Amino acid sequence: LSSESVIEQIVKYARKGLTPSQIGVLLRDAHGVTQARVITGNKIMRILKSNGLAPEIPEDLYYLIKKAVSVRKHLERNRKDKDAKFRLILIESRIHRLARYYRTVAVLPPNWKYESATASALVN
Amino acid sequence: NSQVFGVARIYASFNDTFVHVTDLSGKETIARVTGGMKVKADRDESSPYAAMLAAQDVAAKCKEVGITAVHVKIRATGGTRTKTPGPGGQAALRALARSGLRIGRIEDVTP
Amino acid sequence: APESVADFERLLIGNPNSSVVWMNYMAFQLQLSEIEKARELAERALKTINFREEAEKLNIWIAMLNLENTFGTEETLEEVFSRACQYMDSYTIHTKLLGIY
Amino acid sequence: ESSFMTLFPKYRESYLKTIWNDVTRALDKHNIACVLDLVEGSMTVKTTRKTYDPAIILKARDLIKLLARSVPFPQAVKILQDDMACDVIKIGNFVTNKERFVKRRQRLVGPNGNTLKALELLTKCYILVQGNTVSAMGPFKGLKEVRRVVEDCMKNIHPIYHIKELMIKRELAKR
RNA sequence: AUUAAUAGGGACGGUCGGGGGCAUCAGUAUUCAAUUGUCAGAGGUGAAAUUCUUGGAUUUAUUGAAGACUAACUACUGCGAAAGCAUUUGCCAAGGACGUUUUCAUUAAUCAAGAACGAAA
Repeated sequence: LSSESVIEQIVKYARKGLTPSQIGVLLRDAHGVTQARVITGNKIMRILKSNGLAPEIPEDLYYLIKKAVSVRKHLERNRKDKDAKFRLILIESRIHRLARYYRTVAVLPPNWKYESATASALVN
Repeated sequence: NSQVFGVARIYASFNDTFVHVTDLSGKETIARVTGGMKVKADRDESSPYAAMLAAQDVAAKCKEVGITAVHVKIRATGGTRTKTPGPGGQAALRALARSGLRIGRIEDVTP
Repeated sequence: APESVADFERLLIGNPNSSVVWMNYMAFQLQLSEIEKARELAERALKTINFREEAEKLNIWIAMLNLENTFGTEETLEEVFSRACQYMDSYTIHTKLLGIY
Repeated sequence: ESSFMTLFPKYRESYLKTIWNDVTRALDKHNIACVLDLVEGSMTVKTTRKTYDPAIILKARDLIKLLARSVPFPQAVKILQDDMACDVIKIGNFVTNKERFVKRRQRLVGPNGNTLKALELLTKCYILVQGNTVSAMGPFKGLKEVRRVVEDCMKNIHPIYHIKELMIKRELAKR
């Protein structure tokens, strides 16, 4: 159904400040479309990279790197939060394997050195 | 009927039987007759037979004073103790009823 | 020394975890009879300092309380008290408050 | 007037309904009002003005709780007599988790019910284990050993210490 | 652009938990103090002893102050990384199961070394 217009809907939706799952959830809710794998022939993140709407960090990682720094605020409210620090040791292992993917698969350089110190600068 | 009544606190615990029937208010108990006073061996304090002998004095002091009825606030140990009603209950409360004292709206009010 | 509005703010880019600059800045802001820039400073140094520094963080609640001791209010020193009682320990700010009182 | 109420699990109320008509048949002999609240799953021992003494309602209130603690209503029937008083021990506040609480649960029972029947032959009481209670009924000088066995065995103490003191006191009895 | 492991992260929304951190309010039970009525015993024991006791031991009732816990309902019930976990309600952050033609495409599996929680004293 004029296949490039779903990309032109995505070209404003990636310009609308949202993740690639947010373009896929919204278009499948109010526009009838199935997925980015549908007949239009382009991935959701790759079409955002093809027109200059892609982010700086990986969307798999940047919602996990933000979740690592935000969950430390409750641990900054209580150092006796023995499970939130246990969640902080686990969630910082979730973003670290994500950045190690982009370092090998050439989405990020091998000198990035993701740290929870500067993760508040990469969450905002 | 005229309701000549007070309140009856019977301590039917596991080690002794102490009877102190109070007034309509909690203070000024007109009678206080122990179970270990009507039997002198130090072992019959929890016996209901000594509590039944004690219950004749318990009906006596209120009938001397003017309380013809008594509502039973029965007492076991309760709380951080064995919490169950002992032996001194079924005879001491019955002998007040056997003495014609009117029972009504009775209770177990221990911990 | 840092004695201007631009002076102590520039040191915050060089020293983020230092509440001692904001401890002198709150002495430099409220000295000009406007402690609203001093109450802003103790609020700013909470969100500017590192969360791993507990010596300046508990002192930041001790700074805004001791400023509240002479130049504060009745329920403003207590609303900052129960905020420190959730972000930090209860009686250690109260044993600080017992020495403050 | 008087009323003492006890709540019951699903296991005994159907066993009650074959005997609660006999409980009201038996409570009427002392003029006590017994309620079969199948909506509430609870029974209340209430007093009447046609009764002799209010103390038999509390003795039936121990029988009603014995009827609600999965003990037999024939075994709860002797509580209305004089020289038989019950002991409905709650042993809930011993261990929070179910692991170590079930470790001492079978140790207070024993293999094939021998050790649970051992205190029945040691302290002369009807020991009834159902759920989270240990109910006994008998003479108070024997029932004093019942609460001493029930309160300590839910802790780290075994019944082998309780039975060995009981086997020594029973052997020196005849003299 | 070979497929989107009925592998995995990440995202939405309906749920739920005695999960934990903080807070809320509710509940019985205990001690001590102020104090009235009254005592020959009270406690303890197989029988005793011991202990306090016309210094009122002891019972009842009332008030104050302080510390603990959520019996019956309530259990082979769920949850917590494990340890552990029960009043009403919240804040913050964590989590079992869920469905997407939602997003990435192995980011994935075991862990020496080495570190975090943490059952008793």
